[PDB]
Amino acid sequence: NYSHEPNAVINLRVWALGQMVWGAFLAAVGVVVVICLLVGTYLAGLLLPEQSKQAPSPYG
Amino acid sequence: MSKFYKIWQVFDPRRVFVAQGVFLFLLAVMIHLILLSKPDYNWL
Amino acid sequence: MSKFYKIWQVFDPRRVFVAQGVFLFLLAVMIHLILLSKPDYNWLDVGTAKYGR
Amino acid sequence: MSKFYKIWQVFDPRRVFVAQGVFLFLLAVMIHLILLSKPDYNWLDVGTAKYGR
Amino acid sequence: MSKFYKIWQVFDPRRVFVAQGVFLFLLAVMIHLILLSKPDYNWLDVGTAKYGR
Amino acid sequence: MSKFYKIWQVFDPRRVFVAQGVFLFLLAVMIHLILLSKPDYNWLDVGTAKYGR
Amino acid sequence: YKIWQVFDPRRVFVAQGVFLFLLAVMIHLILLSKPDYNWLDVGTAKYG
Amino acid sequence: MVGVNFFGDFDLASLAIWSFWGFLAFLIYYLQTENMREGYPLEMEDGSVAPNQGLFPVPKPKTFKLPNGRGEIVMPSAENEAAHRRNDLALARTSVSEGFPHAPTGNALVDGVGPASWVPRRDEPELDAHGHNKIMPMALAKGFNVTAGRDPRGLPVQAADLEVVGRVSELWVDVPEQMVRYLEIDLNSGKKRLVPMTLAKIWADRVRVNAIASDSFENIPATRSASEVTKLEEDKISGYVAGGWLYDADKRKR
Amino acid sequence: LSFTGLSDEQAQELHSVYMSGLWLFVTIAVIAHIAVYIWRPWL
Amino acid sequence: DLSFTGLSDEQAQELHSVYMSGLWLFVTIAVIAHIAVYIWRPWL
Amino acid sequence: LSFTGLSDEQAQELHSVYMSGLWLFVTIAVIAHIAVYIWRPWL
Amino acid sequence: LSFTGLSDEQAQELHSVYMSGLWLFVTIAVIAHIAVYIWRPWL
Amino acid sequence: LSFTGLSDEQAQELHSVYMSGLWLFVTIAVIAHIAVYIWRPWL
Amino acid sequence: SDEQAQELHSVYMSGLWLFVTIAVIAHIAVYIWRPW
Amino acid sequence: TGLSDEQAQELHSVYMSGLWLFVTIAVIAHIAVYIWRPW
Ligand code: BCL
Ligand SMILES: COC(C)(C)C/C=C/C(C)=C/C=C/C(C)=C/C=C/C(C)=C/C=C/C=C(C)/C=C/C=C(\C)CC/C=C(/C)CCC=C(C)C
Ligand SMILES: COC(C)(C)C/C=C/C(C)=C/C=C/C(C)=C/C=C/C(C)=C/C=C/C=C(C)/C=C/C=C(\C)CC/C=C(\C)CCC=C(C)C
Ligand SMILES: COC(C)(C)C/C=C/C(C)=C/C=C/C(C)=C/C=C/C(C)=C/C=C/C=C(C)/C=C/C=C(\C)CC/C=C(\C)CCC=C(C)C
Ligand SMILES: COC(C)(C)C/C=C/C(C)=C/C=C/C(C)=C/C=C/C(C)=C/C=C/C=C(C)/C=C/C=C(\C)CC/C=C(\C)CCC=C(C)C
Ligand SMILES: COC(C)(C)C/C=C/C(C)=C/C=C/C(C)=C/C=C/C(C)=C/C=C/C=C(C)/C=C/C=C(\C)CC/C=C(\C)CCC=C(C)C
Ligand SMILES: COC(C)(C)C\C=C/C(C)=C/C=C/C(C)=C/C=C/C(C)=C/C=C/C=C(C)/C=C/C=C(\C)CC/C=C(\C)CCC=C(C)C
Ligand SMILES: COC(C)(C)C\C=C/C(C)=C/C=C/C(C)=C/C=C/C(C)=C/C=C\C=C(C)\C=C/C=C(\C)CC/C=C(\C)CCC=C(C)C
Ligand SMILES: COC(C)(C)C\C=C/C(C)=C/C=C\C(C)=C\C=C\C(C)=C\C=C\C=C(C)\C=C\C=C(/C)CC/C=C(\C)CCC=C(C)C
Repeated sequence: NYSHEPNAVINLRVWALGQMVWGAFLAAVGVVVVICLLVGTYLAGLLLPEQSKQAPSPYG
Repeated sequence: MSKFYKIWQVFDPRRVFVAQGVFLFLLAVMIHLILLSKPDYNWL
Repeated sequence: MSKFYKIWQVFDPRRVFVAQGVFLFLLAVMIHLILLSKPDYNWLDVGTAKYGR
Repeated sequence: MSKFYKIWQVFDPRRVFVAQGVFLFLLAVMIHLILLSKPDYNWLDVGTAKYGR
Repeated sequence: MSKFYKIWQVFDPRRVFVAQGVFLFLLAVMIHLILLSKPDYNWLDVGTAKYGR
Repeated sequence: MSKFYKIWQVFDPRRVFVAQGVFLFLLAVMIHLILLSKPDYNWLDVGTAKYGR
Repeated sequence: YKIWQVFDPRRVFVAQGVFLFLLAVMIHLILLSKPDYNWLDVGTAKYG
Repeated sequence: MVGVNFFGDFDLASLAIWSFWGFLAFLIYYLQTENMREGYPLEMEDGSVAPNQGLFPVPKPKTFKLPNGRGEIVMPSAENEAAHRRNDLALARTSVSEGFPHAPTGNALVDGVGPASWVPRRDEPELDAHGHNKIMPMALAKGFNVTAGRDPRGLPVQAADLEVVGRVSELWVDVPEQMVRYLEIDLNSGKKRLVPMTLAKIWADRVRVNAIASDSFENIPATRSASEVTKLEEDKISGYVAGGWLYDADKRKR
Repeated sequence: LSFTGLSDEQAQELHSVYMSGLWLFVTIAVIAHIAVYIWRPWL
Repeated sequence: DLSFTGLSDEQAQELHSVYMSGLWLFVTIAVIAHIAVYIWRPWL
Repeated sequence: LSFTGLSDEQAQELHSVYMSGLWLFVTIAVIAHIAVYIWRPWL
Repeated sequence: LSFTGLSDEQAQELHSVYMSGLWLFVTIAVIAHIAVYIWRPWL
Repeated sequence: LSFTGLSDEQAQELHSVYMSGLWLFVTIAVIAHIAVYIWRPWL
Repeated sequence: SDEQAQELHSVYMSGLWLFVTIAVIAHIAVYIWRPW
Repeated sequence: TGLSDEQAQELHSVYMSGLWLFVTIAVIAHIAVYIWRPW
């Protein structure tokens, strides 16, 4: 009974928005996981001795 | 210009809407990260 | 030229359109990056200098 | 020169079309990049120089 | 010399067409490249030299 | 000497023509390059000098 | 074409027209006020 | 032979690398032609023969002389492809264009299409050198005993819908290899049916088959013999079971 | 033609709503682009 | 007659007309933007 | 003879159309190489 | 005889068209080699 | 006799056409060699 | 009258777009004369 | 007002015959004053 939208257009509009936002939520999840990955990497690197950030370059 | 509605006869609209959500969010982060890189355009 | 429409008697709209989207977006990104590669034609840094920012 | 259309009694137009499309696009890209690497034809650097930027 | 139309009774037109097309194209490229790699046949360097650019 | 058409009764003419074609092209390229190496037979350097280009 | 059902065609056409005219006037005045972009000022000096 | 250029900068090293390029070309030819003994000539979706038959030509037929007097097999050949050719295919074109799927018209696990497809291998079983059948039930395999691991026999068989369907009865083994290929089920419906060991995960209390649900365990192809199993029946069974990872997924739980 | 199962009417409806949202998007985006030209111009 | 796709000349002309509409719109936008970029920063 | 299933007439029509497209391509290319030779000769 | 199952007439036809294409190719190549020779000889 | 299954009649015609092409090749090659010995001899 | 509303919508948008074409032409023209 | 599709074309054509005259006179004037004083 509740949740009943009489109008055809409003029903279509709330559906399409749901679909679009679902996709954007997937993308955000992916971006966030990548971000956590790289950032945790950097941080764990901060736990390392100072000679890690001193190393000579290979020029390449 | 008025017969563009015929695209939904070609592509399922459910998947197209999900895909647009993805594409647009990713484009947004792309540009925000492009702008964030530049000190002149970074706001943080 | 009168009969270019027969292209869709050869190809299917679905695959053609996937191709078109991919190719055009790829090309756009490519050219934008080409420009951003030049210290000129890089709208961002140009505006940065113009307005002394 | 009067029976070239017989080529389509040999090759399938789908494949031929896709092939030559790829071929032309890559050819064009390579020629453009060639010029772009020769600074006397790099339209971007030129226009920079001609217009004093 | 008059019977050479029998290479079509021995070979298949499709494979020969594609193969010799590849062959001609790669040959053309190799030759243009050999020229370009020589300053006296690089039409581009020669042009920028001739027009005083 | 006259019976040499019987080698076509030992070999598939298809195989043989393909193999001869390949051998010939590669031999030719090899030789033309052995020439482009020697400065005296690089007809391009020769032309440059002859024509004062 | 929903707007036409919502308002007398006259109501949105007259409003939009007046708004646009006002915007044009304002832009022009802003350009004339500035010595640069004063169409009258640049031409006289150039001819003189 | 240092600093010895035959012409230009070309020395033994250059000659060798170029000779290698040539040998390699011939070798790619050889291999991509020997990978043509099965599958060619190329077809359309209509079952016809297409114009593009590849840029590499199909090679000249060889011959496999089989053990146990099973005959001579010639690849590439028309007999080879026509035997393993499926017909009466429950499929419907999705479009007149090519490069689009073909939907299963009916029940696919049965109609033998898609991941559930099978191939008409010959209804003669697989043999060892001695000519005895390869797959025997562990009871006919004299001397065969469980040397380790969890003896599944008698364990219930949980399925993809988490429901139970029967109890394991016997183990079908690769005697020359000494390993378990198929396991048999005493189903509730009073029937015996095989299921590949690679598709069944022996737990401590049970055997789990997440491939298919319960409605399917009954319509599994059977064996005309209870002591042997042919290659054909093996393909039918294995395809049927493996197709459940796609065609019974609306039923799979957990 | 109808590859996806939809008719001209359903497609008209769906396109109407899609372009509604599209024009909303472009409106918001041109607003934000204007404000940014206000903050950090780029031309 | 010949159709590797199923579409007869009728559906083909229809689809082509709409596709070309979209193409000319795309091209109009690109032409406008190119003229602009020329004004702001010429490249010839 | 036809390795693809065409007849001479289907082929002839296809070829007229392919030729139209090719000549259009070549036309634009000629226009452009001309404009170039006018703008920065390479010969 | 045929290793591909063509008849003398289809083959005579194929060869006619192939030779025509080849001669067009060579003609254009000759135009070009001549132009090049006039502009910058090599022999 | 026939490893490749060609009767003498067909083999002979094939060698006819083969030798014709061969001698054409050798002829063009001889002409080029003549020209090149005259332009820069190597013996 | 939905049909009548789209009919005139077309006219409105048609003439308004012609004015927009005129305005863009005018902007290109000013930019040529003086830049900003 | 409704009027007629014909009547609307009728007076709209007469309205144009006046608008054009107006524009012509105006442009002649603009040219003449461009001659005398350019801007
Ligand atoms: C000097 C450089 C100038 C500049 C020079 C130009 C010029 C010149 C041009 C561009 C063009 C573009 N510029 Mg710009 N541009 C600049 C700065 C930017 C920046 C930036 C952040 O810096 C961005 C993001 C953009 C953005 C863009 C794109 C919006 C646009 C190319 C569209 C495209 O790729 O179509 C290709 C994309 C596709 C085909 C696929 C899109 C995917 C969609 C979303 C999915 C399909 C939906 C579905 C089918 C729905 C059906 C309904 C339909 C609506 C009918 N520009 C700078 C300032 N720009 C080009 C343009 O707009 O061309 C028209 C153009 O001509
Ligand atoms: C380090 O040492 C260095 C490298 C310096 C020097 C080394 C030198 C050495 C090792 C030299 C070795 C030389 C040798 C072993 C030479 C051998 C040469 C031979 C065996 C040559 C034979 C040639 C034969 C030919 C060309 C025959 C051609 C025949 C035909 C064209 C006809 C075709 C034949 C047949 C039967 C067709 C008829 C078929 C039917 C069915 C009737
Ligand atoms: C080192 O190398 C460099 C690059 C420096 C120098 C060398 C460069 C080289 C080697 C360049 C070579 C270039 C070549 C070979 C270019 C060839 C170009 C060709 C052949 C282009 C052809 C274009 C044709 C086009 C665009 C045709 C379009 C046709 C259509 C749109 C219509 C399609 C057909 C239809 C609709 C008919 C269908 C009908 C029915 C009944 C189904
Ligand atoms: C280091 O090496 C360098 C490069 C410096 C020096 C050496 C260079 C070398 C080794 C060069 C060698 C060049 C060679 C061997 C070139 C050979 C070229 C040939 C054979 C070219 C042939 C071209 C043929 C063409 C373009 C044919 C075109 C045909 C058509 C368009 C007709 C279409 C045919 C149809 C429709 C068939 C009819 C079918 C039916 C069913 C009736
Ligand atoms: C250090 O290395 C260098 C390169 C410096 C020194 C060189 C060393 C060596 C070892 C060089 C070797 C050279 C050799 C062995 C050259 C050989 C050349 C030959 C054998 C050339 C043969 C050419 C033959 C041709 C072009 C034949 C063409 C035939 C046809 C076009 C027709 C064939 C038949 C057909 C189409 C019809 C079939 C008939 C029916 C009835 C179906
Ligand atoms: C590296 O070198 C650089 C990049 C510097 C230089 C070189 C650049 C190059 C080579 C660039 C090349 C660019 C090219 C080739 C661009 C081509 C662009 C084209 C062909 C664009 C076409 C666009 C068409 C569009 C956007 C069409 C859109 C259509 C619609 C949205 C509506 C269609 C509706 C349909 C089909 C409904 C009816 C359907 C049914 C089933 C009834
Ligand atoms: C304005 O006048 C002047 C030039 C005098 C001003 C002076 C200086 C200035 C400010 C110059 C301007 C520089 C600027 C801002 C240049 C760039 C302007 C641009 C890029 C305008 C372009 C806007 C384009 C957009 C937003 C792109 C629209 C295109 C799409 C969204 C593509 C989407 C395509 C689809 C959905 C078709 C997909 C079809 C299939 C079959 C998949
Ligand atoms: C500084 O500049 C700023 C920025 C302030 C503004 C710049 C420029 C502007 C604002 C430009 C404006 C341009 C406009 C408004 C152009 C058009 C103007 C018009 C239409 C003016 C007004 C009236 C024109 C008329 C009435 C012309 C001719 C009409 C007739 C002859 C129709 C008479 C009808 C009859 C006799 C109907 C009898 C018959 C029947 C069947 C009813
Ligand atoms: C330096 O050069 C020298 C001086 C030596 C050479 C000589 C001459 C030069 C250079 C002259 C330069 C400029 C001149 C002479 C400019 C003159 C401008 C004029 C006369 C402009 C405008 C005249 C406008 C008129 C007469 C407008 C009349 C408008 C009406 C009668 C209204 C018509 C419309 C009506 C009644 C309908 C209204 C309807 C409704 C519904 C409102």
